[PDB]
Amino acid sequence: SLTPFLRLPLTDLTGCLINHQTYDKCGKFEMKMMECFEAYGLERGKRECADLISDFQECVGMQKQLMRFHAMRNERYKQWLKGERKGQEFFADPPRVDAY
Amino acid sequence: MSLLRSKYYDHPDGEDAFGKIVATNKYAVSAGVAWSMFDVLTLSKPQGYLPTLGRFAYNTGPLMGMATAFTLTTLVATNARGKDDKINYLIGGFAAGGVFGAWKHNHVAGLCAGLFLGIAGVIKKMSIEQGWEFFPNTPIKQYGGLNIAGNDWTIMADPPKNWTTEKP
Amino acid sequence: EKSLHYLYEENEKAQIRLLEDEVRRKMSERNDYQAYYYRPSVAKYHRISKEAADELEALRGD
Amino acid sequence: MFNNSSKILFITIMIIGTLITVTSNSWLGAWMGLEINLLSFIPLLSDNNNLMSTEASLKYFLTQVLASTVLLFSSILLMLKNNMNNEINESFTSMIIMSALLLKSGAAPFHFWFPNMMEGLTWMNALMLMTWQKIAPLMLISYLNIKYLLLISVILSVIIGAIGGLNQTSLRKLMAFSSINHLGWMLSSLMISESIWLIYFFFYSFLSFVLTFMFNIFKLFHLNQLFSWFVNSKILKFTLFMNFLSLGGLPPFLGFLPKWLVIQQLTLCNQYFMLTLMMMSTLITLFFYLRICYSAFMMNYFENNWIMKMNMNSINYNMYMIMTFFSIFGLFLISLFYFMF
Amino acid sequence: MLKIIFFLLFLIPFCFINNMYWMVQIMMFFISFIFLLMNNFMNYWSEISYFLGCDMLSYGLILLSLWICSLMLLASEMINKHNNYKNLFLLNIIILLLLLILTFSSMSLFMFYLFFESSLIPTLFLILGWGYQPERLQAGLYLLFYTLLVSLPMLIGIFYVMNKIGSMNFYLMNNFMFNYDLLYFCLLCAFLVKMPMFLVHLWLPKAHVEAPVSGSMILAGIMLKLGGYGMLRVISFLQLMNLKYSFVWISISLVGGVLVSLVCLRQTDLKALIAYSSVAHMGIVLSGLLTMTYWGLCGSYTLMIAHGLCSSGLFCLANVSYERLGSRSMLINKGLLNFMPSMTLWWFLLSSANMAAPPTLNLLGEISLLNSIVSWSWISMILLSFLSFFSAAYTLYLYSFSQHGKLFSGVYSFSSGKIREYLLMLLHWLPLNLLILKSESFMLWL
Amino acid sequence: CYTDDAVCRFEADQQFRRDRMVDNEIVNILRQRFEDCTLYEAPDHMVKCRPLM
Amino acid sequence: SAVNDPLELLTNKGTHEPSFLSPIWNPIACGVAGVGAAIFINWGFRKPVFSGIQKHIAFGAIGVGAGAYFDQKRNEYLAKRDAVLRHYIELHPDDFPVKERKTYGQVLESWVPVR
Ligand SMILES: CCCCCCCCCCCCCC
Repeated sequence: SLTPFLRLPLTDLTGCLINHQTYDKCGKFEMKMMECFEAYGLERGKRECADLISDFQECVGMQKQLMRFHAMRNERYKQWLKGERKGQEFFADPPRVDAY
Repeated sequence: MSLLRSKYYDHPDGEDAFGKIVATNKYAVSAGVAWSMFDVLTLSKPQGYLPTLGRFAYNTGPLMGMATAFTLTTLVATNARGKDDKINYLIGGFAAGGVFGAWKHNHVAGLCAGLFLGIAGVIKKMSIEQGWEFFPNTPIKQYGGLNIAGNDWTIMADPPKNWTTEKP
Repeated sequence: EKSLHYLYEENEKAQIRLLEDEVRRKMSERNDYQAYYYRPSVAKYHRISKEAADELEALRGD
Repeated sequence: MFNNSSKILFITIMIIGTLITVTSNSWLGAWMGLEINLLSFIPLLSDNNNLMSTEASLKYFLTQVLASTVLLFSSILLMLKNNMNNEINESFTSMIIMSALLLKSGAAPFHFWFPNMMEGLTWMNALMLMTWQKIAPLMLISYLNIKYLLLISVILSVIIGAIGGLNQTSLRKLMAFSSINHLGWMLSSLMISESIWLIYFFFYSFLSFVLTFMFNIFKLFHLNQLFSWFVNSKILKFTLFMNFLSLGGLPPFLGFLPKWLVIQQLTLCNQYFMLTLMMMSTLITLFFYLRICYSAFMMNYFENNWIMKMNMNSINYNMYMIMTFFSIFGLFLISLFYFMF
Repeated sequence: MLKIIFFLLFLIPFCFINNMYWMVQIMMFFISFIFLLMNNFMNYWSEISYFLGCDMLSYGLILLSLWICSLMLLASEMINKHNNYKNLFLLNIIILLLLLILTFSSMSLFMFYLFFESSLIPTLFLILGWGYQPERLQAGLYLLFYTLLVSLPMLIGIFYVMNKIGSMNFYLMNNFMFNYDLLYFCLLCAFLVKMPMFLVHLWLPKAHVEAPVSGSMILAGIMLKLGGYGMLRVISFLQLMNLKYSFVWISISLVGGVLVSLVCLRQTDLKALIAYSSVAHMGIVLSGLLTMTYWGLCGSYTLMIAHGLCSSGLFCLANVSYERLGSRSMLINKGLLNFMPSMTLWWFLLSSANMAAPPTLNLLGEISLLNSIVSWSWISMILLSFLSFFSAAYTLYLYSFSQHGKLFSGVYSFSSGKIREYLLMLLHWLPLNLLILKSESFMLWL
Repeated sequence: CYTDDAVCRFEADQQFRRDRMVDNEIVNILRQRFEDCTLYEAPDHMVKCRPLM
Repeated sequence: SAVNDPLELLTNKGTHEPSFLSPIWNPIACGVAGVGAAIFINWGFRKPVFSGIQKHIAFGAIGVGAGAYFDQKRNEYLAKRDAVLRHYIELHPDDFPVKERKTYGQVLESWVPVR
């Protein structure tokens, strides 16, 4: 997170505006990152919390998961265009709707 | 990852030619396109599709002439004598001033600009051989005065933290 | 001897100024101390919102 | 402020919105504080008996609304890519945030609204525009560690704000171009030390706040109104015009001190070339300061004959002469200060 | 130097009391008397109290500045009779005297820089307020901008030296030495413009012709000596870069002073010819400084003090004849011996002092500054002989054409010489002939 | 003397200056001895003043 | 001292006696500034300079009180600054080590001769 410059009582309302602590799956990870952002600081936290920043980033931004999914989808269509994948067996078996 | 993504000082001076031409013309392209973008809308509006590109070429192409003439003059002066020094950059600045004089049809501008760009060249050569940097990364960056931790004035109470300095 | 005393005072002031220049350079290089170059970030508001969401779980119902 | 208590209410919501902006730990709270500040500053600067004040308010509105929407756009993009409030490594969306902040602050090359709008104002709203409305965008620039874009803004601001102020003989546009030139010294201090920026801003606002009072009381909207300005003693006009040499950075006045602390902190942080570029800039600023100083330094003028007595407010001229003393003999307080250690 | 500074600080409220102009002059001459009795200074820094102290160099410079400012009040009587803001003029003189004492009593270089830039403001006030021509605005702007354009990067040099050494004290900075070209150019170009080199002189005749005598004397007698005293402080730790880059400044400052001396032969203005005369002799001073010999520094300081005295004395004569003849030139002021015969004695006694006058301190400064230039190289002999020959060619043309020949036959009746003017001319000449008996206080600063 | 010490560089510089002064009137006194040899041996200074030279 | 220890360099032993103007200069300068400000107010309103001495006395008292208070705040600020510098030196002794003092008898610098 950022820092309050010349901080006053007026930042107490602003500080709780957008955060992941309210019933989100990622917020505990965010909380851990905030823990070292309270310990190391905002400037040492950019270097000594590279593991905790990236876990929160690909937990709420879902960058690596969506790149993985788009690599899984593009390879199947690439195999269909190259002729290795038959058009009848192009898609696999669907999941149950009660699953997930 | 191409020949366009090259710098002027990626090689020693006089060793490489085309990368230096591409780099110095790239700064010439950036300066000319920026000045012509703040030119053709703001003062002397061309009011046409073709005179706008004409003003773009007028503000861009002589800067390519400056860059190419300075780099070729520095390359010739480096390949002529064994030693590399400052007056190669001085005569390259005079060649760029002569290009300015050919642009503006005024010899006096060509000389004065040659003297100014030669002074700029010898100062840049002093920078590259003495090791100091024109715009270095800032070593000392004050984010506040003393007691930046001690002037937290907030009315809400702090909940107890989840981190300790104590070793387990 | 007044020149000797003033030279001793100015030489010690120059030495302390050089020492504090190296101390400030090493402090701003690594952001180690809380005083000068520390940009403070607090996890107070995240803990406040998580605590408020924890009290709001008890008040859900009818 | 003047003639209404609702203007005091607008000043109160102005202070509230700016202090909401600068204390925000998120870009969205800073953005809504800028919305509150814009809401507060539209009604001051609007007057239906002035045909150009409404046009100045429209120019301010269009410039701030365009700059606030780009600021929210790149803030949302920063939250989209790097999901915290800041960015670990600098990228282009930080440059878009900095550019949208530079349009609010009035720095070059996004400076063009600022002296073109200052012709439509009074002097008190000019002082609120070029001092307090530069609190919120300049303090938000401090969160961004960008060197090339800030350096380009510094060089362009000190080049243009010195060169551009030579042509105008109107005092409002000249003082706006002076505020553009002093903005470059603030932005040059913004990437070495935030405290040194605060000190340069406080002393620049002090010198602005004492030079506004000489123009607000006597209604000096032009350069030759200074030459026709009547004083009961020419030594008093000689002393009152020393604040322009203070704002030009000439020692031993007070305004040498913030420029000097910026130069000292820049040389400690190993910047020398843009400091030398700002040496040549402030000579031109001192040059168009001296055309005002022609009106008091020659000690005798061919003056208009009909006016015989000068008139001033009580409390405004009482508060003016406290600070004119400290804008001349302010370097005797160099031992009292303890911020710079 | 706290007693002198507090003496002038409580001499400040005499400006606001009316009819006290000559009282301020009397007490400033009393300051000069006390400062004559304060001489005990040697090589190092003595009488140290709250960052203030002096060596023999700074003692002579403060004594010269005090003598020039007291004479300047004696010189400026047209302020008193016309009541042309005499209180503001007195306050400007006393504040500028405080600033010049404070920039000469500086133990660290940054007080020298700070009060050196502070001293530009009352001189600019004197130019813009107490001149007589419409080109006052061209004069003070040239002075202010030619000083400031080169004195602003020297602040960056000062902070570069401070970070490297950590202090600005002149003895602690003597130990170190630097091999940076741009640091040398910053620490030299401000003094190279402030005391006029031939390529950068321009501001000097514009500032001198326009300026009032109380304003031309502080530009001729002192405030070119700031640009010599600055090099006397700075060249101690930049000896290697000075040996790298002296020859261009010695060549420029020796060709100028011949070209400058040929300029004065082809000029008709009386105040402009002394203005270019300040360039030629401090061309010798500038040539002798950048040769780091012991005789060069000693004779340079001697010619600074003595040339300041004789140039201020020569600018005293150019305002006596100006206020009687309405406007000064060679053509109007031709042959003033038949008008003022007793003024002609001081005219020759101070115009001869501008060249080599035999028992004066100008010759003793010149005879030892030629020693360093001759010992530096033998090529410099050709352009020194022409320099001194053309120097006494022009400075004898001043007295020669202004004080001999037929009258103008178009002038009106003016007042004769007074007791004030002869006393003013005496205190510029007899210090030039009386300090040679103890010239070691004006030779040996080391 | 040490590198950072300035209280002892002042004393060493002052005794260096004083020794330079002392040697200056050593050479000056020897020159006056040669000149007094030249005046006192007015027709025969080519023999008596050669060792003093 | 054969070594230049930063702990021994920074620790105030007490051999530096403060000057006569050291506790008194800021209140008298701020009082002179307040008296001059009231004089400047009376001059600009075309009053006599010493007409209203109530303003002179009030401005002088405000100046002396503000000078004493901010001089005390300055003294605690400088004490905390040197405490911060000392604690940072003891926190990282590897980056600020004990250096051996090296005399001129072991150093060959390049002298610069003129000729
Ligand atoms: C006009 C005179 C103002 C000063 C009066 C004396 C003030 C003395 C210093 C303040 C008290 C210090 C106590 C330690």
